[PDB]
This record gives sequence, structure tokens and C-alpha cells, in this order.
Amino acid sequence: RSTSTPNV
Amino acid sequence: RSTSTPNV
Amino acid sequence: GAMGSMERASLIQKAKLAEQAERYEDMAAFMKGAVEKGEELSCEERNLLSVAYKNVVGGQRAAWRVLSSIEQKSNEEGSEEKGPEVREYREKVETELQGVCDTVLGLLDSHLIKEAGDAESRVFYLKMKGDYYRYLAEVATGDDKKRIIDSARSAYQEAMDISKKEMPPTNPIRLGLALNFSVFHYEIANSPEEAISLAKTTFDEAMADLHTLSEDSYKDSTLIMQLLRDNLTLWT
Amino acid sequence: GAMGSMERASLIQKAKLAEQAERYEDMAAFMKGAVEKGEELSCEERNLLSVAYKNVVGGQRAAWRVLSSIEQKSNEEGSEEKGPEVREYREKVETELQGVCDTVLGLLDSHLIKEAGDAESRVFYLKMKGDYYRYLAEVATGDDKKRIIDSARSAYQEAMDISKKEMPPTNPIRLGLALNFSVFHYEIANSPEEAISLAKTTFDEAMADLHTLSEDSYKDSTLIMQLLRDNLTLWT
Ligand SMILES: *SCCNC(=O)C1CCN(C(=O)C(C)(C)Oc2ccc(Cl)cc2)CC1
Ligand SMILES: *SCCNC(=O)C1CCN(C(=O)C(C)(C)Oc2ccc(Cl)cc2)CC1
Ligand SMILES: [Cl-]
Ligand SMILES: [Cl-]
Ligand SMILES: [Mg+2]
Ligand SMILES: [Mg+2]
Ligand SMILES: [Mg+2]
Ligand SMILES: [Mg+2]
Ligand SMILES: [Mg+2]
Ligand SMILES: [Mg+2]
Repeated sequence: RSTSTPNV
Repeated sequence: RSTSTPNV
Repeated sequence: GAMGSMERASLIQKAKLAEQAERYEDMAAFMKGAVEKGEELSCEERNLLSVAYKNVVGGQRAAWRVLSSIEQKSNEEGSEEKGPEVREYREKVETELQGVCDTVLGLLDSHLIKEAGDAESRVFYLKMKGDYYRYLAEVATGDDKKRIIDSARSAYQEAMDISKKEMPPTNPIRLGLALNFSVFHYEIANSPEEAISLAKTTFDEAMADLHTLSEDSYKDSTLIMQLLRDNLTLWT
Repeated sequence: GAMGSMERASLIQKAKLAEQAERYEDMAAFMKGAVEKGEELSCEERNLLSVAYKNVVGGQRAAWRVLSSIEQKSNEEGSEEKGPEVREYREKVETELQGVCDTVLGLLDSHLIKEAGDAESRVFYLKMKGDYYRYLAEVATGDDKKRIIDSARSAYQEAMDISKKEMPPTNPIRLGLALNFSVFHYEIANSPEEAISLAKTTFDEAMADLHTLSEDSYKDSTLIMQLLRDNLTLWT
């Protein structure tokens, strides 16, 4: 699965 | 901290 | 509702405590309460709202994926009929996930987006709107899926247009938006070539603007650029 | 309540799905529903009940520890008054933790323990009773703490007496009971020498009975023995 923006 | 019984 | 009696500042303080305690459902409830006070959110407060709901929905997404895979295997050729329980429980988790997404979208519509005039705030919220429609799309089927996909696309596109006019190509919100929109194209919209093109153009335009950044800004921008590169490697 | 309309077998099936999905609050609710059907639990079902509540209370304990440490630091000499929020939120988490412990103890009292006649079942439940009183003791203060500590001690002691009469020294339930009672002595009852003695005697009596075990039984017994040894190393 593609990686999306991580949390802080 | 002391170790207690772990879950399965 | 339940947070109406608590001071805004106390809600924010408790959100930060909940984050330290890894109590993300509490964190989300505190931040919902803070949003419902009706004042605009600061950068730090927007981050707290995002962290809280991302962790809640992230656990739900992970659980839904596990259950959907079990369900798909239950429905194969030469699998034993195990009854309605897997579907029921997958539906239960799905409905909770949809409820969280609907809650976030409701906060954005009432009235975070409309009161956000600065590019940094408006883009942040439009990105979030695209993200939560994307999470709804992950569990949607059929024609319902079509309208939800269009809603995600429309939010991301508005955010893209603003970000290109008003932010430098290294701005981390702009970069994370482009990263997430590229994920939308690849994973949701069945547009892998659009995903690849967006990721490449975003990466290259950021690379060219890194020379303008301080060390701390450079660290944030390059971290997201690495995620663009990671996806490009996965996709090509 | 909410699980009264669902078949026992469906509750058990969904508990197993919830475990795979790491949805431990759901798992606990399903297993509570199964217990409330009124039938005794099998070994596998006892394990599901334990896994569910151990993970729920474990997250609460971890959160409570984080918040208690922040609170203690807030209350030191030359610390800034930050208001009532840390205490309030620590109290909120504490109250939820106490509620989970009270729920488990209620299931054990109504009527799991009284209907458990075999040693393996009765010891399992008495150990659990000691454990959940121990978790209450971790957050208790004063004279309330004294009575809760006594309740934990009494449950563990009854379980010890049965286990010594009715189970071999390598039985994993007997071993885990002794491990947990040793933790009680060290961490709760301020009896480190009792803790050390119990852990040593338990380890040595198990070591002497390992020759009777199959490979699979040997793996389980030696795993708990290693935890006894780990604690002995920490304590000496
Ligand atoms: S000013 C708005 C609030 N701040 C942020 O969202 C930033 C928080 C920390 N951070 C990141 O963790 C990384 C580098 C992964 O980038 C992003 C995170 C979240 C978003 Cl929405 C966009 C980028 C920097 C952003
Ligand atoms: S027959 C009662 C149900 N089964 C168990 O409790 C066993 C489950 C798996 N397991 C373990 O994970 C280890 C080896 C850690 O030991 C124990 C776990 C839990 C307890 Cl209550 C006691 C030992 C074996 C026990
Ligand atoms: Cl269900
Ligand atoms: Cl609170
Ligand atoms: Mg006020
Ligand atoms: Mg068959
Ligand atoms: Mg559905
Ligand atoms: Mg029935
Ligand atoms: Mg000062
Ligand atoms: Mg209290």
C-alpha cells in the first residue's frame, strides 16, 4: 500500500 | 517495573 | 455536547495530555470540543485535531482491512459457510469508521473551511476534507463510491489550486497535500499515471527550492520528499 | 445488555475476529456478553476473556502511569501552577480503569468463580480476581488501598492453595499465578523478600518437573520460568 502523509 | 504474565 | 462546559484552553491542554498518554479517542473528543467553541484554530491546534482523528481513523482502517480480507477469503470457491458474523462485524467497524469520517467532515463544513482565509489554514482543511472523503471511498462500493470519489477529488483540487498560487513548492502542507492526492490517484481513482506524474513533478519542484530553506524547514520538506520517492519506487 | 440478542457462539466468533483486528474493547464486550449467557467457559474461552480485558486495562494502566508522572512533576517544588486539568484528566482515566476492573470482578463474582469446580478453571478465575484487585491497588490511596490489597492477597492465596494441591509445578496457570503473586508482593505489598522467595521456589520446583513434559508443554512452562528469572535479576 502507498504511503500517505504521516502524523506529526 | 516487574514483569507479569503475558497474554497468549 | 459533552465538552460544552469545559474551557477552550482546558480542552487544548487535555488534548496534549491525551496525545502523551496515547489516548487518541479522548484526544479527538477534546479537539472536537475545542473546534465547537467556534473560534478559528492556530497551526498547533490544527495539528492536534489532525493527529487525533488520524490515529482514530487509522486504527479503524487497519481493523477494517483485516476483517475485509477475512470476509473475502470466506467468500471464495470451496470455502465453508461460516454464517453472517464476519460480514456483520466488518459492517460494524465500517459504520464506526464512516461515523468518524462524517464527524470530521462536519467540523470542516461547520465552519472551519469557510472561516479559513489564510492559505495555510484553508489548504490544511481542504486537504483534510479530501483525506476523509478518501477514507470513506476506501470502504464504499458502487455509485455511492463514485460520488464520494468526486468529493475527495474536488476538495484536493481546490487545495492544489490555492497551494500552487500561495505557497512555495517546499511548504510541508503543500507537499503533504500533493503526496495524499497522488495516493488518491493511485489507490482510489485508478489513475496510476496521474499519481506518478504528480509525485514526480512535486518532488522535482521541491528539490529546486530546497536551497531557500533553513535547516529545520529543510528537514520537514525532505522527509515528505522521501515519501514521494518511496511511492514512486513502489509504483514503477 | 447490548449483547443479549446475539448467540453465544456468534459472540465467541466475533471475539476472535476482534482479536485479529486488534479491537480489544470490542473483544471485551463480546466476551462479557458470552459470560452473561450463564454457561461455564472452556479453556479457549477463558483465554479470550483474559486477552480482551488484559489489553483494555493494559492500555489504561499505561495511560494512567503517563498522566500520574506528569501530575507528580506538576506538584514539585518550584513548578508552575497549571490548573486542575492534569488531575482532572488523570482522574478521568483512573475512573475508567476502575470501571473496567469492577466489570471484570463482577463477572468473576456473578458467577464464574462459584460455578468453577475444576482446578484449572477455579485457579484461572481466582488468579484473575487477584490481578484485577492488583490493578485497582495500583491507583488506590490510603485505607481504601489497604482493603483492596487484602482482597488481592486473599484471591491469590486461595488460588495458590488450590494450585499446589491439584496441579503439577510446571502447569502454566500455576506458574503464571505464582509470577503474578510475586509481582503483587514486590510492587504492591512492599514485601520484596516474599516476592524473591516465591519466585525462586516456583522456578526451582518447575525446573525439577520439566523432565515430565512434552515439547509443547515444555515451551510454555519455560517461557514463564524465564519471566521469573527476569524478575529475580531485576530484584537482586
Ligand atoms: S501549521 C499546521 C500544523 N502543522 C503540521 O501539520 C506540520 C506538523 C508536523 N509535520 C510532519 O509530521 C510532516 C513533516 C510529516 O509533514 C506533514 C504533516 C502533516 C501535514 Cl497535514 C502535512 C505535512 C510537518 C507538518
Ligand atoms: S486453559 C486456559 C486458557 N489458556 C491460557 O491461559 C494459556 C494461554 C497461552 N499461554 C501463554 O501465553 C503463557 C505461556 C504466557 O502463559 C500463561 C498465560 C496466561 C496465564 Cl493466565 C497463565 C500462563 C499459556 C497459558
Ligand atoms: Cl457485530
Ligand atoms: Cl477530563
Ligand atoms: Mg471560555
Ligand atoms: Mg468443507
Ligand atoms: Mg456498510
Ligand atoms: Mg442460543
Ligand atoms: Mg516560574
Ligand atoms: Mg479517583
